[PDB]
Amino acid sequence: ASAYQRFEPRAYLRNNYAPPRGDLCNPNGVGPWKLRCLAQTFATGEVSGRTLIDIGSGPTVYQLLSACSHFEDITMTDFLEVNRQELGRWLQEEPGAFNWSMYSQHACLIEGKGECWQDKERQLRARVKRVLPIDVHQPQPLGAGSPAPLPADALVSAFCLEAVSPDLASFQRALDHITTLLRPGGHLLLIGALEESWYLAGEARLTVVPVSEEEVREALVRSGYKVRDLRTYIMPAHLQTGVDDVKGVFFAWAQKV
Amino acid sequence: PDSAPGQAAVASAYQRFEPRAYLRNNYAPPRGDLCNPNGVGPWKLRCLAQTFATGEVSGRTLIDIGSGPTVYQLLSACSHFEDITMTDFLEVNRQELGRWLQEEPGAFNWSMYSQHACLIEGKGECWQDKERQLRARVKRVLPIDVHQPQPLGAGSPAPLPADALVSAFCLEAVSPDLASFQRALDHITTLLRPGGHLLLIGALEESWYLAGEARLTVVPVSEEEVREALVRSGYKVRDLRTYIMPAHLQTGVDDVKGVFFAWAQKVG
Ligand SMILES: Nc1ncnc2c1ncn2[C@@H]1O[C@H](CSCC[C@H](N)C(=O)O)[C@@H](O)[C@H]1O
Ligand SMILES: Nc1ncnc2c1ncn2[C@@H]1O[C@H](CSCC[C@H](N)C(=O)O)[C@@H](O)[C@H]1O
Repeated sequence: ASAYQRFEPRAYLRNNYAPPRGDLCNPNGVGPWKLRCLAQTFATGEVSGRTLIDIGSGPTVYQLLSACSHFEDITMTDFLEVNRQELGRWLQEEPGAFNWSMYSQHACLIEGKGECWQDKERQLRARVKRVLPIDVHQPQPLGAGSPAPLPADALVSAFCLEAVSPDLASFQRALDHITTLLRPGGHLLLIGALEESWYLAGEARLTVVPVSEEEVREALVRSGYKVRDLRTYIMPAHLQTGVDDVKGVFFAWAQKV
Repeated sequence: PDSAPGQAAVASAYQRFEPRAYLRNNYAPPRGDLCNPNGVGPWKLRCLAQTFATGEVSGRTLIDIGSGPTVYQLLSACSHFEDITMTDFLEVNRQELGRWLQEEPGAFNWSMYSQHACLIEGKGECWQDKERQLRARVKRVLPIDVHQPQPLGAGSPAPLPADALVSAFCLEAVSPDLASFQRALDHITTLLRPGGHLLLIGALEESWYLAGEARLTVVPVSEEEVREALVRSGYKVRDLRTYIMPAHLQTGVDDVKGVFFAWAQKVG
């Protein structure tokens, strides 16, 4: 796991959220797809409550753009301090922060409530109350005396679990671990790569467990989830850019029984 | 009785018009604040988008009358016309457009407007595609004087007659009085084909505005005077709506009391 110690936030953002993967203009791309799954799910009105926790946020905030308008108390997390630092730079409008505005705009476009992207960001920054350390390999991922209001009404996690797990079983356990933070009847929005085995973050090469959609489905089940929705996006050739070997992306809406 | 003097005053005044100050005064916040849907900015765009959304205003050629240094007035139009002529009396304004067309950084930044237009047209178009289409479709930027019987001049490049006209805050801003306004309206109407459409936006009951040093005179007009002039020019008025300028948007840059938007279709 020491690999994550060389993990470079800026190179990750560059490899994953700048063009071409970051070009949101084309509806057929992966960016628009991720935002679409997130927006559609919240527009249902069925994922609701007061507190939400984002698992393995890394240096990215897009995974909460549609979420922030349904949850007044949001908790962001990551294993790496550099990532938490990088998040602070955006939440605080500090210098050299990452530019997420194309995403705020597209979330506003997709949601179709006529909202200006600045209001969207304003609300997100306002509702993220804390950025906490987290280790999903631990039975209590957040630790013992966490400031985060537990249990959460809902969880989000994107491209974390499969990316921090050596194999299927470790993936399963981590899902078990985060699930304990989720209140019964609560909701989980799980996003991640399909059949991926490595990706690069500057000097770091990270190992990934290659999971399939049926494997994701079954794990959610064995964790005590009812799968409300599971969709797949197949990675087009032009977005296979040498920064990894992800074949596709899955999105899961699941509900703790 | 004799139009030259007033027209002469007008041209004289506009020699001091400062495009950057005008852009700031009218299209930068608070008026450029597109987040507040009760604001004048969102209303202008909404009037435009909804009209084009009917599918009822289309064709090949469009001419924008008195563009000045602004492009927001063409954001919803540009998907409906493949040939767009832009126009202004002042070279400096035309130079400003030229700067946006070349996509220079020195240019006024209209992307908030492009975004918002994309937002309310509701087709999920990204703003960079919106802008790229506008840039591609503007075929020319021409000098114009609406007080001339032939506003574009003799033997213009413009494809005439156009299928549609846009004109925003021009006529009233350059007409000393109502009869001048009416005449200007008559003049631009010759550039439009019968059965074609005019989208007219303008200030209501405005007598002055600032554009840097220049303090320019506007004929104050009412909604009914606008309607009558349209009828007098040979249009059917399809739509005429009004926006009242909220106090918080009255900022000492002018004395506009409200804004009007007219959708009118030339008879023939
Ligand atoms: N043992 C662990 N427990 C929880 N998160 C971990 C972890 N080891 C690494 N991580 C974090 O897992 C993330 C994988 S990539 C970041 C994903 C981000 N949410 C996005 O959607 O793009 C990195 O931020 C990494 O630092
Ligand atoms: N005699 C004339 N004929 C046509 N346009 C004129 C004119 N005299 C001045 N103008 C232009 O009328 C404009 C008024 S300002 C409105 C500009 C822009 N359409 C907007 O929507 O903000 C200025 O650009 C001015 O240069």
